[PDB]
Amino acid sequence: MYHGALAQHLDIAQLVWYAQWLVIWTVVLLYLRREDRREGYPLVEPEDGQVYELPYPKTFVLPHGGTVTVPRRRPETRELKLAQTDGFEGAPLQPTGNPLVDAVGPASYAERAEVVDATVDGKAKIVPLRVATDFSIAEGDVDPRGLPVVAADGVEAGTVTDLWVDRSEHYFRYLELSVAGSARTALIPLGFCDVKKDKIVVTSILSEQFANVPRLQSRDQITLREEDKVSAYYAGGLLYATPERAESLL
Amino acid sequence: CFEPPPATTTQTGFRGLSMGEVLHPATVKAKKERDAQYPPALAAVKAEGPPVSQVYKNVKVLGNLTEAEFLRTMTAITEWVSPQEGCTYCHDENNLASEAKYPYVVARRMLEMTRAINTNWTQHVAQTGVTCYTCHRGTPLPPYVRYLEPTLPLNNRETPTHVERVETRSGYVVRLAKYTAYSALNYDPFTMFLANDKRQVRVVPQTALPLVGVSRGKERRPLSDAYATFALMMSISDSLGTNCTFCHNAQTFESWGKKSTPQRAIAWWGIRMVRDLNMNYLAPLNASLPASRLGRQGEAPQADCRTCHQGVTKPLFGASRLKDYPELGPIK
Amino acid sequence: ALLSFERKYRVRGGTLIGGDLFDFWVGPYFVGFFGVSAIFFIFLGVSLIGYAASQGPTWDPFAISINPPDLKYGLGAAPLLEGGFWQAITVCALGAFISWMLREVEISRKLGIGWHVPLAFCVPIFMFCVLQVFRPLLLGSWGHAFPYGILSHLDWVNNFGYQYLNWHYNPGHMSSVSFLFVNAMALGLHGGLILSVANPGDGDKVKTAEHENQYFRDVVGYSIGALSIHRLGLFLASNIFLTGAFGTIASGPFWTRGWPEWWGWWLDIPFWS
Amino acid sequence: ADYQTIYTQIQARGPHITVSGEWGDNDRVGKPFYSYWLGKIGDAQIGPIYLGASGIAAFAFGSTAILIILFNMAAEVHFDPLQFFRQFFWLGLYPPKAQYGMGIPPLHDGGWWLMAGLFMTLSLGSWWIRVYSRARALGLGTHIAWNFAAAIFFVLCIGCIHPTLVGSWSEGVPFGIWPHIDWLTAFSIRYGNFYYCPWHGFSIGFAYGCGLLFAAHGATILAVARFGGDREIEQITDRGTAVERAALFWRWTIGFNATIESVHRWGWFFSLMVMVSASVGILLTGTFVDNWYLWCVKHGAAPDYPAYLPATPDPASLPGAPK
Ligand code: BCB
Ligand code: BCB
Ligand code: BCB
Ligand SMILES: C/C=C1/c2cc3[nH]c4c(c3C)C(=O)[C@H](C(=O)OC)c4c3nc(cc4[nH]c(cc(n2)[C@@H]1C)c(C(C)=O)c4C)[C@@H](C)[C@@H]3CCC(=O)OC/C=C(\C)CCC[C@H](C)CCC[C@H](C)CCCC(C)C
Ligand SMILES: CC(C)=CCC/C(C)=C/CC/C(C)=C\CC/C(C)=C/CC/C(C)=C/CC/C(C)=C/CC/C(C)=C/CC/C(C)=C/CC/C(C)=C/CC1=C(C)C(=O)c2ccccc2C1=O
Ligand code: HEC
Ligand code: HEC
Ligand code: HEC
Ligand code: HEC
Ligand SMILES: CC(C)=CCC/C(C)=C/C=C/C(C)=C/C=C/C(C)=C/C=C\C=C(C)\C=C\C=C(/C)CC/C=C(/C)CCCC(C)C
Ligand SMILES: COC1=C(OC)C(=O)C(CC=C(C)C)=C(C)C1=O
Ligand SMILES: COC1=C(OC)C(=O)C(CC=C(C)C)=C(C)C1=O
Ligand SMILES: CCCCCCCCCCCC[N+](C)(C)[O-]
Ligand SMILES: CCCCCCCCCCCC[N+](C)(C)[O-]
Ligand SMILES: CCCCCCCCCCCC[N+](C)(C)[O-]
Ligand SMILES: CCCCCCCCCCCC[N+](C)(C)[O-]
Ligand SMILES: [Fe+2]
Repeated sequence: MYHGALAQHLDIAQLVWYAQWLVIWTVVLLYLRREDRREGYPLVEPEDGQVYELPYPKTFVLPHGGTVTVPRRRPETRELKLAQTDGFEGAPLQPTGNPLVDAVGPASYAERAEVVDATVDGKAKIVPLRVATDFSIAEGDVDPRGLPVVAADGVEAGTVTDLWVDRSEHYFRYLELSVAGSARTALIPLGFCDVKKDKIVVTSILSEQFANVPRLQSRDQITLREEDKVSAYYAGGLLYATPERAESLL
Repeated sequence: CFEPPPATTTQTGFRGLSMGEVLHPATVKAKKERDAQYPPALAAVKAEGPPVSQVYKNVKVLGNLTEAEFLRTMTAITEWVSPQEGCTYCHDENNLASEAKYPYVVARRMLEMTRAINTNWTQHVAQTGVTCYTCHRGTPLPPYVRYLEPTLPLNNRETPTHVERVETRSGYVVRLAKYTAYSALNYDPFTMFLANDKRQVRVVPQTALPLVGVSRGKERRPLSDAYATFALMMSISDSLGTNCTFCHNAQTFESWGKKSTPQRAIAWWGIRMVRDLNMNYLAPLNASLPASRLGRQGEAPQADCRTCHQGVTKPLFGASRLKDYPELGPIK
Repeated sequence: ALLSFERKYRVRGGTLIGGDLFDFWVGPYFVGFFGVSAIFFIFLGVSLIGYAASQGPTWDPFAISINPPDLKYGLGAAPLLEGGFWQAITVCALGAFISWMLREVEISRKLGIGWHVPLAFCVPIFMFCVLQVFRPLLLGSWGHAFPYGILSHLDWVNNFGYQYLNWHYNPGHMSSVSFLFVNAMALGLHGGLILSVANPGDGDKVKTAEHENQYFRDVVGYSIGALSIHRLGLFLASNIFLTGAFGTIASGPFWTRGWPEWWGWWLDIPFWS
Repeated sequence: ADYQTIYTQIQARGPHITVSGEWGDNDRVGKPFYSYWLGKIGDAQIGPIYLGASGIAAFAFGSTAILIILFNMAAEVHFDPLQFFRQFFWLGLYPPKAQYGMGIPPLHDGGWWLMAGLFMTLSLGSWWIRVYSRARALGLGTHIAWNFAAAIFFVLCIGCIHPTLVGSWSEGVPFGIWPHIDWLTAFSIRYGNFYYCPWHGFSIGFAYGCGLLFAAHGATILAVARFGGDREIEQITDRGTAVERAALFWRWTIGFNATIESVHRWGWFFSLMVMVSASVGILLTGTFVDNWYLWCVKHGAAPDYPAYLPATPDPASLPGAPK
């Protein structure tokens, strides 16, 4: 006789093979793929399948008050300055105006909360060093304050005046500069800055395009939606800073 | 640290299975040059006169040879076993019938063993056969022999370091490792599998499910057996200068038919041949050898695959003297 | 048809090749020139596998095996049923993988994001080329490459390892395995940490970046940080193959003995021998 | 290029942060110090570390296991220090070589191995209490502890549960660098080729899948670092353009996508299933399957190939063959 042998010439490992696949597909399809649909659903083009593919809503209790429930209905009724290039359903859209100012394509921001991101103790998380006075630049690294910002056309776009630090993670996230000839201040994410000893090089936008970088409501704090608006404007320049950039690279 | 390309590769299994030899041309050349030192066959002599069983006083194995044929055998034996020492290694120069020197009676047993290999083990040595040279390579002590504990260097013509010496306890794990292709396997496959026929090399079940009555508790061979068979296989591989796929499709080490090469069956016959040589011809020589030749348990030096093969899949790359010295076998 | 936030991103542009010609979607999928070339190579390669398998002994999906030529064909073409289907499928596979990678670059460019994903995907494509092209080139025959079969590719991996007696002692393999294990462990740590902050349980409050760093500072005395764990994960996963490739290429072309004996560089130093 | 995704161009320094836990704040020890070169690719702050009863017990139990192993390794080179250093990778503490079944073996043939395994297990259990209890103390879910428990359970499967199920301590993993590696081949040989164990295949598919997912997720978050995608907790509670773009990159590439929260569930699940699949395969091996290759032949899955050199009949089964 044999250990594991069952009737009908079945054996135990053979049964566990079918059971393991049942467990894997149940977790992948009924649990994980439904967790994948807590954002962006229902899709836009009420069918039974739109209900079957969603998980039951979950509610996050937020650390500084209030709650967030997902999935929930989030229609984007914001007017998009875009037109169809063709009647085909999968045809791309094209900007009808200035896509950086209109915030479409890679210049799009998300409708995040107009709330200042907070530290664990409830203070503004992302703030300039003129406010975060116990924070400093590490010895050995460039102090960019006073350096020129040189844009993708090689023209000086302005002068760096401060750094915005993340007080929760001990990490700089933006530079702030005065925009040359435009009587205004602007933030730029440090991921768009090539920090050199004598200049900050920015290849995402041309010098003239710094004039329309999204402006903050307040001088020493920034909201989550404003961070999205500022970051998206420079990302938009990767595709739109010149007419050539949207076209085939090769 | 590394071996410069190109590598020589052969195919020993169906295409797409990565089966075959992988060889470094400079190492193959160096081994062919060493093995090519095999002395040429001596000029043939016509059989004339009476058998030496009538002419000489103490001939017990080669008595059917005529005097010229027999003295040609003694010249070949001296070339193969004691060319530096000469005829007087085995003989009293004033009485060639005297057995007073110990190598004389050992040589007579070796003449019987060599004729037994070429007559009784053709399943292994085929019509290539062996002579005294296959093992001895021109010295009375063969360069690659085994005792009942691992010894270094593998080639006893090289001077040992203090830590290689069998008495230095701190060097034991290295003596074991250099006998199993540098593995850490904590088993001596010579004493376990080749000194005698007490153990089974096969360790893999021949059924998909565990048979009730052999698969629980003390019914089972301990997993140590599988490590020990792996150690034997590392040793055999290094002893023949080859790798597992010269004999096995590793898809199923335990299967024969299309899953093994013809060389694996010849290797199987070689395990039985080596056990016969050790149990019935070599181990019993501790009563005939001087104490200086014996290992620390009083054992005579014995043979493994390397004793003949010395790093090559056919000893001496297939060189033969079988037709040149028919007195060494096969014997009708 | 579209995610609720997706329409604003579906703009024209970002291609490397082709411009507006293939710049469109089919359902959720972006097409582009490399979507068209990817589908071409996938259709050809699967069709060749199906026809090669129809001429073999079995339709069982685990047992089907399409194999390279005998070593004696060297780097030349082989007859279709003696290695040539395998040769044609290998070219379609490489075309499909590289098309997939360059299509990811066009999708990244349209979205205004970094090209880090297609760059990371070059690593498994490179390892496929080490196994199927560069090592076979160095040994002089396409027949050293692995066969296309769900279980038969494992028989090739198996025999390849034992051609060097014990492949576990290959130093490039030791590095590759160590990166495989620490990457799988780190992904469980990272996924678990983020989930533990967002899902404390029992109606408790979601926690903070400060809590994330405090957890590992307490458990192991150091926290690498939220951006840096993603750079570390990419580094650990990539080095599974970037270090493993050295162990694979060395076996045959730069080492023909067993791998345990390679460590004689350390073990056989005269001072302690 | 986004140079921030390669290294931190300008490092920040500020007062060290301490988040109070429900208990144990007074068991943190060390003055934190800062490495400028570590700060290029990670947080510059090293320390302080939490002590606590669970972690001190883990170090006591684990140091005892390590001293038992090292003393037995030292005995293998007759306590010669130069040979200990030279031969170290080859040295090991082994389970019983003789078959005693489940009988407690003598110290010189398996007993010291069993003691080292007991103290390692106690060390693993004590560290698990630390991993679990630090999360509860800081108000976090216990997701890391449950992943760690599957990894500990696999170690228990190859160390003592499989040995107990077949009834032999000889089957346990040796302690040592090369010796624990040699066991992998002894075990695969004994059970008919682990490439033919479906649960070895599942564990590998999930382990390679962890390589794919962490390469893919790490590169995705670096690709959206300009939008703050690394601030994943607030991207979960308030979706930003970072994770809208991450999701559309994958939707447009493979036809479907995750959320910034659910991709961490995928990664956590793939990691867990490496250890869960491996444990199931070890629990079935020897208990209910003796030769995995022959089990795949029995169920019709194993590939077969033509002969290249002639097929070779087993000489042991030929007429007149010796034993
Ligand atoms: C007896 C023989 C053995 C062996 C033989 C072996 C060899 C010969 C090699 C490895 C290698 C490797 N081994 Mg080792 N091994 C490993 C682990 C590892 C891997 C980390 C590593 C790299 C694998 C690889 O190249 O994938 C390659 C994967 C690729 C190329 C995937 C490409 C993906 C492609 C781009 C896209 C495919 C798309 C699909 C077709 C699309 C499908 C469509 C659907 C999805 C829509 C472990 C953990 C163990 C253990 C625990 O024992 C082990 C034991 C063994 N290995 C044995 C000792 N192993 C390799 C190595 O690096 O060695 C140093 C190697 O060459
Ligand atoms: C150097 C060592 C290598 C190795 C060693 C290895 C081992 C030891 C094992 C696998 C296993 C696996 N391998 Mg193999 N492998 C595979 C594919 C696979 C799968 C059949 C399976 C699960 C892998 C997985 O989940 O990965 C992670 C990827 C995930 C989770 C995404 C899904 C991928 C999808 C499952 C792949 C499907 C591939 C298709 C079946 C084949 C192509 C279909 C075409 C015709 C449309 C591909 C496509 C390639 C390529 C393109 O090079 C490759 C190369 C290699 N593997 C190397 C030769 N692999 C395991 C198995 O179960 O084999 C039967 C197993 O045990
Ligand atoms: C010739 C022999 C081979 C073999 C033998 C083998 C065995 C015997 C086993 C595997 C297993 C597995 N193998 Mg396989 N293997 C694998 C890959 C895999 C792994 C995915 C998997 C799980 C093991 C693991 O993750 O350990 C890494 C993780 C571990 C060990 C968990 C440790 C967690 C622990 C908490 C850490 C604690 C550390 C302590 C602090 C240390 C301090 C201790 C002190 C106190 C003393 C690959 C990719 C390949 C390839 C490419 O060829 C391969 C080929 C081979 N394997 C050959 C066929 N393999 C396992 C399996 O899946 O079986 C079904 C298994 O048992
Ligand atoms: C070290 C870093 C690693 C890494 C990283 C990343 N990995 C990525 C990405 C990144 C970053 C992506 O961005 C990309 C992706 O989109 O993810 C969702 C991707 C992908 N990783 C796949 C498979 C995968 N990753 C593996 C390993 C690693 N990933 C390692 C660990 C392994 C194994 C076995 O290890 C597998 C099997 C696909 C799912 C997907 C390619 C789709 C494709 O290319 O479509 C185009 C091609 C097809 C859809 C099919 C082509 C069919 C050909 C013509 C005919 C078949 C020929 C074939 C040779 C036959 C083989 C038979 C087989 C039995 C032997
Ligand atoms: C005869 C034949 C075969 C030929 C026909 C060929 C054929 C299929 C063509 C049809 C023609 C079609 C439909 C149109 C052409 C357009 C086109 C190019 C279509 C492509 C079709 C195609 C080949 C599809 C295959 C897609 C494919 C390779 C899927 C593989 C999916 C797998 C297995 C992924 C493995 C990784 C995995 C476990 C991921 C799950 C978790 C996910 C989704 C991670 C992605 C992800 C990550 C990683 C984040 O970090 C993240 C962060 C924040 C938000 C979101 C995400 C996020 O979604
Ligand atoms: C040991 C390896 C030997 C060497 C070297 C030489 N001889 Fe030998 N001799 C040896 C044996 C075992 C025997 C007996 C063979 C048998 O069939 O029993 C012999 C015998 C002789 C004889 C016969 C003596 C007699 O009985 O009258 C002679 C004349 C002889 N051997 C000659 C000889 C010569 C000339 C040698 C050098 C070329 C020589 N022997 C070397 C063992 C060994
Ligand atoms: C491998 C299977 C061998 C063959 C073929 C021959 N010999 Fe041998 N010989 C072998 C061993 C393992 C030993 C023991 C080690 C030792 O040196 O004692 C020997 C020994 C001898 C001796 C004694 C050497 C000595 O101790 O001084 C002699 C004289 C001898 N063998 C002779 C001899 C002859 C004449 C052979 C051909 C007929 C022959 N040997 C073949 C291994 C092997
Ligand atoms: C021919 C010279 C071989 C080489 C090279 C390798 N092996 Fe081998 N193997 C060979 C034989 C003749 C036998 C049977 C021995 C007997 O007395 O029956 C074996 C056996 C094995 C086994 C056990 C098979 C079983 O049925 O249980 C294993 C697991 C094995 N061999 C593995 C193995 C390895 C890993 C090798 C390279 C290191 C290797 N073998 C080489 C012949 C030959
Ligand atoms: C001297 C008495 C030998 C010992 C000890 C071992 N082998 Fe051998 N082997 C010997 C000969 C004379 C031959 C014939 C060579 C020829 O030209 O045909 C062989 C052959 C083999 C082979 C076949 C090689 C091939 O055909 O390519 C194998 C695989 C082999 N031998 C293996 C082997 C093993 C495993 C041994 C130890 C157990 C062993 N041999 C010992 C001579 C002698
Ligand atoms: C009846 C019951 C109650 C009693 C049973 C006792 C019991 C629970 C036994 C359990 C035994 C177990 C789980 C054994 C598991 C053993 C395993 C998996 C060993 C695996 C690998 C071990 C290795 C690689 C050990 C290496 C050790 C050394 C190099 C020496 C130690 C030195 C060190 C610095 C330790 C660091 C470890 C490593 C990173 C090198
Ligand atoms: C959320 O981000 C993460 C960290 O930073 C806060 C970590 O330190 C760690 C711990 C990693 C190390 C190398 C200490 C992990 C796993 C992580 O996911
Ligand atoms: C004494 O411990 C050992 C080392 O530490 C100094 C090694 O570097 C090495 C060599 C290994 C590497 C990876 C350099 C070995 C073999 C070793 O045993
Ligand atoms: C408009 C999207 C938000 C509405 C809330 C989510 C709908 C409830 C889904 C219930 C279905 C759950 N489940 C698992 C049973 O399918
Ligand atoms: C599995 C081994 C268990 C041995 C006990 C080790 C000490 C445990 C200390 C418990 C600490 C309880 N605490 C503080 C988390 O509440
Ligand atoms: C990693 C090893 C994977 C081997 C899987 C073997 C599965 C055997 C049971 C199902 C086989 C089904 N069948 C007959 C169509 O092959
Ligand atoms: C062997 C490991 C198995 C891992 C499971 C595979 C995960 C990929 C599943 C993707 C399914 C996609 N979709 C949209 C059909 O749900
Ligand atoms: Fe993440």
